[PDB]
Amino acid sequence: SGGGGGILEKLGDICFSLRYVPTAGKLTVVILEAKNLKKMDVGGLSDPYVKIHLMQNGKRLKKKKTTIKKNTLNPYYNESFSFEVPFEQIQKVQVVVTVLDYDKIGKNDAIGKVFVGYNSTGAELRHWSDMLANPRRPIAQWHTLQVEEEVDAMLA
Ligand SMILES: [Sr+2]
Repeated sequence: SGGGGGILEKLGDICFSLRYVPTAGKLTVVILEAKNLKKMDVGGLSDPYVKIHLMQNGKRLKKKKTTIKKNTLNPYYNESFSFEVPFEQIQKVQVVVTVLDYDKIGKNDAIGKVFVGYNSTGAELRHWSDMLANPRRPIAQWHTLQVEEEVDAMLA
């Protein structure tokens, strides 16, 4: 019950898998695809890529990113990333997933973002809980993207 703050924001959706292996402390995130992304380019679509940050207590611990897809609002990635999070630490971290529009000049604008893990809610909490309940199993789920202003206020 709960969450859902991004639902009416019309930014798009992202699908990713989560897998956690407690003995090894291995957390794997596979960025699968995004859909219905907000159009960001004047007279165009978007050039989306995805950033994945591991966070704790407002601190960005590790940063990864996908390749850039050109001229699409429905990119497919299928790109895997892993983090080392020991089992005594896994309930205390966040994984933050941001979709951005690439441009060769200027700060790239976020389309929207979500996070799973500590302090997550709604479908975000559900995905994380499903990961934890099923050691070694990859669990794929869709998430609604939310405006950066709101998500960052929750992360800070
Ligand atoms: Sr662009």
